Amino acid sequence: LAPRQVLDLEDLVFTQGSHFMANKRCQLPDGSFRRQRKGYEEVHVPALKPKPFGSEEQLLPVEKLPKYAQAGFEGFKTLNRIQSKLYRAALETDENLLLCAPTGAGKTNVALMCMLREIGKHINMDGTINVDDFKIIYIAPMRSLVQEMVGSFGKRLATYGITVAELTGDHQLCKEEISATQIIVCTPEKWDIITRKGGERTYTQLVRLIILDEIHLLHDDRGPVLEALVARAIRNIEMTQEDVRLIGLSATLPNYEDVATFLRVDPAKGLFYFDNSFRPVPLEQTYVGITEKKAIKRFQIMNEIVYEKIMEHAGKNQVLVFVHSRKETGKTARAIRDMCLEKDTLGLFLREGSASTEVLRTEAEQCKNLELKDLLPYGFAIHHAGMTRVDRTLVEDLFADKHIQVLVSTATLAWGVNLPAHTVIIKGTQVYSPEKGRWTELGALDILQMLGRAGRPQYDTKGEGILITSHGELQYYLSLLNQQLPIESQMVSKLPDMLNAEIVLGNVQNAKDAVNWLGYAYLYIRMLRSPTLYGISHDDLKGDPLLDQRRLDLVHTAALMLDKNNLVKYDKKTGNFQVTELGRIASHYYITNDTVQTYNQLLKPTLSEIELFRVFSLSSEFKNITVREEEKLELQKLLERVPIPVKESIEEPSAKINVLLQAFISQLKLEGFALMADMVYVTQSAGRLMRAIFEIVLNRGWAQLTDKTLNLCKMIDKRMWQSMCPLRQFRKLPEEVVKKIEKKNFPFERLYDLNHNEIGELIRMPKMGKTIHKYVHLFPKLELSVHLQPITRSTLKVELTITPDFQWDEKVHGSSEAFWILVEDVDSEVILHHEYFLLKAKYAQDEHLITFFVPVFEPLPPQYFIRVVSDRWLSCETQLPVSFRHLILPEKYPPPTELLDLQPLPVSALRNSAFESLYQDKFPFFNPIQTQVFNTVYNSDDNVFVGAPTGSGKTICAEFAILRMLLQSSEGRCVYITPMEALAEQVYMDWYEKFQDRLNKKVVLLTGETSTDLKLLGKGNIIISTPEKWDILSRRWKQRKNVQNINLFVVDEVHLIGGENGPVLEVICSRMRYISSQIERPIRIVALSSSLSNAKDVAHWLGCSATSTFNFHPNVRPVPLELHIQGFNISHTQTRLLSMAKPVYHAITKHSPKKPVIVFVPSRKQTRLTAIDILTTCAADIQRQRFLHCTEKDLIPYLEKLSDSTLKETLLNGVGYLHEGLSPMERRLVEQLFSSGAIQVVVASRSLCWGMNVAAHLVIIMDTQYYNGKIHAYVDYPIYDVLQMVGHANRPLQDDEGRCVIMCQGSKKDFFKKFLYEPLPVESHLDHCMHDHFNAEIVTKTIENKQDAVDYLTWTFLYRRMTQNPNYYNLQGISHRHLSDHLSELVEQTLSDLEQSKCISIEDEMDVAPLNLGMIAAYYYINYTTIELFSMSLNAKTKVRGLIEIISNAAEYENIPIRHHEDNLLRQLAQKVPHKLNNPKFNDPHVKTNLLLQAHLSRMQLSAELQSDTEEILSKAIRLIQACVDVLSSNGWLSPALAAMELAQMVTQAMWSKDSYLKQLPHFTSEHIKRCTDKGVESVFDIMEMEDEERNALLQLTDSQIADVARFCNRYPNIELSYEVVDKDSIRSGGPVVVLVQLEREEEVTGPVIAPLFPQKREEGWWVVIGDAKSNSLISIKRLTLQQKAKVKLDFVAPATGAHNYTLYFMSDAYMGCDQEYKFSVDV
Amino acid sequence: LGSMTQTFSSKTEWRVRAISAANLHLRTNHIYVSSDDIKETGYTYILPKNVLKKFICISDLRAQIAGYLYGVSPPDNPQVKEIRCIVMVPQWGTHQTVHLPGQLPQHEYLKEMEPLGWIHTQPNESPQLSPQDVTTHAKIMADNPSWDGEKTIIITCSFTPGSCTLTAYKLTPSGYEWGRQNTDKGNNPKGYLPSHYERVQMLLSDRFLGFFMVPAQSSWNYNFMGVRHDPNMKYELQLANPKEFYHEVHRPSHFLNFALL
Ligand SMILES: O=S(=O)(NC(=S)S)c1ccccc1
Repeated sequence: LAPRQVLDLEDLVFTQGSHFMANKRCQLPDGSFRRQRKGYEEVHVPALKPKPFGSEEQLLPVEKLPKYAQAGFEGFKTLNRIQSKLYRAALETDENLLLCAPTGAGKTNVALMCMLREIGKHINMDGTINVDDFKIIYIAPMRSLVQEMVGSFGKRLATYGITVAELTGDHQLCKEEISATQIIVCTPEKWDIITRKGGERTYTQLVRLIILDEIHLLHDDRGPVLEALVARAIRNIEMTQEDVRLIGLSATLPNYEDVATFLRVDPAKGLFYFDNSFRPVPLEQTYVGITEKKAIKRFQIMNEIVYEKIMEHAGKNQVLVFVHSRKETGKTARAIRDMCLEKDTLGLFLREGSASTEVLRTEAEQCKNLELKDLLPYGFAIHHAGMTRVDRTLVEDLFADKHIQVLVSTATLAWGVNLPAHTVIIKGTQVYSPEKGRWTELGALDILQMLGRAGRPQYDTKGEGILITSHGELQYYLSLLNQQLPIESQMVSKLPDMLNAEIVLGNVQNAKDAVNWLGYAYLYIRMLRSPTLYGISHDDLKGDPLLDQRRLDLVHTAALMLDKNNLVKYDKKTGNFQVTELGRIASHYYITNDTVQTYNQLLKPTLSEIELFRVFSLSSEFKNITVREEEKLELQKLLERVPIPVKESIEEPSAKINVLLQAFISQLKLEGFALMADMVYVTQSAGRLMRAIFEIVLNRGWAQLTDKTLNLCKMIDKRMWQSMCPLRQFRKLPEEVVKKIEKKNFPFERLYDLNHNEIGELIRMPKMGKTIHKYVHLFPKLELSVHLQPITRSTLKVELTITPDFQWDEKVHGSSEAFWILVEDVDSEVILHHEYFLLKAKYAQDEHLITFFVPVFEPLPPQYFIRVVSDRWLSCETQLPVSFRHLILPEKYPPPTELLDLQPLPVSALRNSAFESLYQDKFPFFNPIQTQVFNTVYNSDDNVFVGAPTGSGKTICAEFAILRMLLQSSEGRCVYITPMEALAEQVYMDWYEKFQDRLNKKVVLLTGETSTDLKLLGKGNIIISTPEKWDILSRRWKQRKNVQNINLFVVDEVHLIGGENGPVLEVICSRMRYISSQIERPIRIVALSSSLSNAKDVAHWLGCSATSTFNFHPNVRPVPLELHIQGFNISHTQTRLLSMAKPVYHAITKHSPKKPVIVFVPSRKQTRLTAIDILTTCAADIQRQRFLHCTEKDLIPYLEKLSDSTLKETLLNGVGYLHEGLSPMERRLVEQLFSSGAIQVVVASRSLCWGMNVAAHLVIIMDTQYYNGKIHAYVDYPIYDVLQMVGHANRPLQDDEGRCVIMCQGSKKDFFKKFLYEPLPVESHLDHCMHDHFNAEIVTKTIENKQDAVDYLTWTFLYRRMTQNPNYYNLQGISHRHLSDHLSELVEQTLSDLEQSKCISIEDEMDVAPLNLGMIAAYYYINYTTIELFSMSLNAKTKVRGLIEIISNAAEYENIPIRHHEDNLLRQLAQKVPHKLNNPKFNDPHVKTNLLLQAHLSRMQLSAELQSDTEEILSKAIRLIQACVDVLSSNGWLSPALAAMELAQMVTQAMWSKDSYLKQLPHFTSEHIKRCTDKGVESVFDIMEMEDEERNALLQLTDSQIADVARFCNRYPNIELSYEVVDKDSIRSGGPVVVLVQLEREEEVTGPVIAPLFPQKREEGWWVVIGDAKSNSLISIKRLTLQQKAKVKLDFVAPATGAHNYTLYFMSDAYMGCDQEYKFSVDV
Repeated sequence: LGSMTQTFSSKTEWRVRAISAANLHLRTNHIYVSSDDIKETGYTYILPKNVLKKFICISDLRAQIAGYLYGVSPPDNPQVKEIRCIVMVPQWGTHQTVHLPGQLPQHEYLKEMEPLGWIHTQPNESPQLSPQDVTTHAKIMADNPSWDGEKTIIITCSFTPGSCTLTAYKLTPSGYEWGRQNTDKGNNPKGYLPSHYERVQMLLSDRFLGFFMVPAQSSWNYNFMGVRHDPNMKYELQLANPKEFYHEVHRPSHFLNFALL
């Protein structure tokens, strides 16, 4: 490392561009010769020289090629010689390759071969191809080339079904085709910007083949881009261990060995070198080097030599001249034609009176070009950019028709299409490059391509190429075109910028990372091979043979450059790079560092449009732009009337650039050609630069500058100003009609609501007004209403309802439209919040609900403002004021209850033996909060509330009341409700081990199974349950005597009433108060929570006295709490995480050097990546293994059972990570290692903040945002998650302190502070979630009329908050009539939504009753909208697959998906599973649910996360299928109900209806059931029939396996069924009939249903169904369990005097193959 | 003279005035308010800083701009009057007087607040209230009786060097009569005398915040299109913030014309 030295990169740059001539001489081929003619020296090269064949070369017919790739090579048979040499390495090896072949020669066919190899990899059995699985990247140097590449690649590869396309325009939203495309052709810089932005879940992961065409561009000044890409790809391959193939194509140039080293191409296997001999046609070479130094004479001489050469080819095939500009094609064609007219030589091109001249005359009127009709008849033609594509194709067709005898073209033709000519002449090799501010020589690639266009496939025996240029540059153009031009790196010029690109990516984060990165660059290779050219002394090279010191010095210089410009914070000692927002913006908009420093210095919030134009003008991309004399007059004529003022004089090029931009926006044509070129440069570059200024000033919250910059972006794009009538933006509207509209000063606004004829009268052109109307309504516009939700006296939550008020036409609006939402302060200076809003076509009509938080203060600011501005559509702006005239602000938080300095309460205060015993085993004194509250819980019967930080010991407080209840009666029942099940299990373990093990009391954790839970509540003294498990039970409180006999109700984390699941908590808690009032026996209520600012509201809601409610403050936490909030301001999430990487290490070594540390990260991938980052920073800054505290070998036993080698290594170094995908044993082992202190740091996913049982001294929360795959957007951590994560910093019996660092975006800092230092207000969301509760209460008759519904709502927390914060619930007033009217509206709306959903029935618009759909809803605890969709979809239609689809699309499953493109893989196998239908909406929850379900039925092996998904889906599944059975029985037909029962049993045993029943037997392989079916025996109890010796002979199984099988054979239900008809012969048609069925279990075993593949435990169930299959009519259904024996009777109204069968009753709900049927018949 | 180099190259005046007005945000931190300290009237006016900073940021140094003032009295103190809103109306101005519509502002928000007068810019800090200002205030008083002479003021924001000095005036009855009778626009016209006005107390504050109301259809700067301004024109208002002086919406011609050639 130190000491280093700073280099002058400017001096190290060759400053020759691609014109660097590293060769010192130039040898010529034998036969060549040199002449001198008229002042120009002519060099002649014979070329020719095609070696017939080597040792043994035989061309390969396509028939010998692999079958899969033959069809792509349609229309050809014999590959060229190079192709036949490379067929092996291209289609039979996966090696990276570099092919140096002469230009032309079809070097792209080998790339096609490699592409076909990678295509054949992903071919599946169906004949189709896993198109979604792979992506190939093709890198062409010119967009001209890219378009033809896309076309031809699609044409040749359409047969395999690949969508071949290039990506264009803005990459922000055009990503649908990106997923759709399988081959992506693009320019190197577009790929660079893409990979720069990057991201996770990108398609860059699926990229397996990259093809770098025309790679000799490495010599060009664009070369460093190719270098950056290849270095990036190799480094990322190394990191991913996923090898990616690189295929390089170059010309016959030296230094090819170093280029192969660049591409990791093995010389023997991968390197294939061919010379110019393998050119398709011999290229007779003439090089003309002129010496005349007068410009006028040079022009005349160049025209003279061109004329001489064209006349030497007067009768020859064709002549193709190339010139620099578009007007110069016309000039040169006109010059040669006029020189032909001065002579009589013109007649030599024409074939006398030709039919071809007749064709050129035929298209004289058809060409519709001013130059073309003048020059086409004489055989002349031109090709340039400013030309119709049809006209260009017509010129190409006449040249292919051989009619056009002379063609003059810009290089765009040379790159674009396949247009060969016999003779090709390059008229000059100098061209104006607006970047350089000068005329520079031609890029070697352009020259190589043009002169490769000389000769033709078969029409010519030989081609001839003439190159006219200066005499000095002759040698260079010789050595390039005869293989003596070395290829060198130009990275030194661009090194700082490139480095920033990699720092922003995080790929580089220290100087040594950058030295590695540079090692993968072509610059390093070339420095190692030729140190002389790159300024490295030979003894200097001896000093460090690997060039470590030189690379490190280069990196140090670049880092110092970036730190100067404030892009990157660089630490000299460490060598560390910290990315900043400026550096990211520079990398992400292709801005160089000097430009960004300029922007940072100049840009102030008070800039005007004048100053903003100047700031753009001072961009370092325009540094070489100069004001020349030849143009100053025109520039002065413009600057005299520019709309945006220009302060400086016209001599300063700043003024030139400013004026040129203004002229581009005003759409002006300039006379000077240098002006046209410099405008092209300035404007094409201006887009990204202005977007960069936009993100700067926006993320800086400067409102005015943000507006101006966005509008300037829209103006640069749409080529108009604001004042212009925006209709011109359509591009389908005439210009003159818009002019006539502009003349009228009636605001376009004022023609919105106007009808067509009035519009026409206003324009004065009425007939077309309808069209205007259409294009008036196609103009985007939105409608915004605002719901203000006061959170606190300082914080407001805002719900914006965006409703589209335009018509969506895909021809105009595309797939999506984009808007920016900006909240602005009173004086429109400060952007309080901004947000990007994408209106997609899927919801182009529907409303859009956006909720955000804005601060406020007292006295109230008059208004805020909400502007919505279209990102691309101009003047499409809709602004909404937000007035606080009528804002009702909540009362201030009451002072918290004081924590008195009371004497610590010993355990002896319980005054009971076993109580004292346990709590002396654990401690000698009580927590001070426990101490303060002890008397009220232990020595009173009142309801009590406790509020204190998470980690204060609230559980012991509740245990006190449990103990007092047990003392008052040892048979009493307590119900403990906690909102999270993963916390319920912690409570269950601890409280079983306590109460049950030490007191012979009962502790039962409810399961959700109705009968299991009712038993557990009957037998239990302490019943732990989640809210929903208690809701479903307590609903039937009238029919449940156990629910009424409850004595104590404890509820933990009650603040979670303000969360997503809050409503069910609030509902059960109000249910307990209503029940305690009704039964007159008091049910005591104990509530534990975090500190609540409005704790008194909840206490009153629960009947807690003022003396019983205890609300504390986060300073009273037993363990003292140190909180630090660190703001990171990068808007880009991923880069923000990178910026937070190293400060995690810093916070560890500052706050918790030796004590344990827990880090919380937003996603599972971030767990492992942050662990690796911790270990890397630790290795670099001090020493690793500061985390390990147990000997590595003492942990190797525990370690070797783990699955992830990454996890075992990081654990070895002392850091473990927790994510959903870890198997339970792995998670248990990591948490065990953490509690043991063996591992110091644990990096854990956010989702585990409830599940984790461990704790640490320090808690480091990263980011506080997570990606949603559903919305495809980031969501904030709710405050409750944050509180729990912070509560993890509670180590009581080990640490004196508890420290937590929350790393958040700057904007959130305040909010977090505001709501983490002080108690938290909570409010009810029950007003939204209410329909299912109302329907259930209508079922259980708790609610009978609408007045009873309002009565019901009186008991809620909602009522308490509505009088305290009305605006939060959209109320306006605290009076009693306001409340009654609001409740009236709410009850009417909920009940009418119920009635229309058919769950209830409203009579006289007053009284309500429950229908059967509502009964099936409340019975099975199912959302009513599920029931509605079920009722509408089922009908009499019976499909097992359709049934799975109906169940999946139920509203309950709208959860779980994230990333998981492996569903695609499942989709492939879901193409195999019985149902592949519906369009493949991956990322849709219901799709994932039925996919996982159908995988489960086929006993398919999936991932672990997918298995958890499966578990939850399965539980809610069986309850839904029972609902479906009851629906199909209530009024449906017979076959669908029967199929639903079959689906229930199919789900239980993970069996398909076709599978053999023997698949239910444990330890039974598929070969085993094949053996049994070879016996033909398939009956499930046939195994029971065989003797155990005989069954043992057939099975060949292990005694434990046979024991499991025997338990199942015994548990398998075999029942005796008896059917009977009372009074059978004496029945009546009108009268009812009862059929009696008696069922008796023969075995009479007790236990659950044996289904290991089923998640929860389940009991036997059975169905009985009267109904004929001939008529598909179900008559009489009844379900029942068969414990012991039982009789059942089915009532059914008889038909009319007709014979009928006695049907197919018996059906199961679990075991498959137990289904019976008995038939009979009797008439009336 | 034989063959002498001759060509006129010049720019319009509004170019220079725009380049000048771009730096108006600077004068906002140095804003002084003049108090003779002998007024002792009783009626005290409190002007919030935000609306004044936006008023100054949008003005021009040469051409004058004006805004109407609406405000109420604080809860307990009738003697105090807190300017709480500035209404910008379509106007066109010269360096002496500002031409305003005959229609006074009318909106729902303004129904609860009192018309407290008007405020206008001034390029020179003349030590007396302009005769044009007296005439305009008296004519506005006579045509609309919503402006009581004792509760309406003329606030003058004078463009002092690198700053802006405020001073507030109220008309006296003789001033009302002379301003109703005056049809002369001279700088020292008939019957002008300093006893026609009196100095009232103005206060700058940042304790409370004020808001702007701008016309809903067109903006306020008709200066660049003085033709479209007729004193009998009628406007509707909205809750928004006023655009800068040289905003493109104020001068559409300067863009369209430059586009046509
Ligand atoms: O109830 S919230 O409005 N959450 C949703 S968006 S469901 C809320 C309020 C305060 C802190 C965290 C969360």
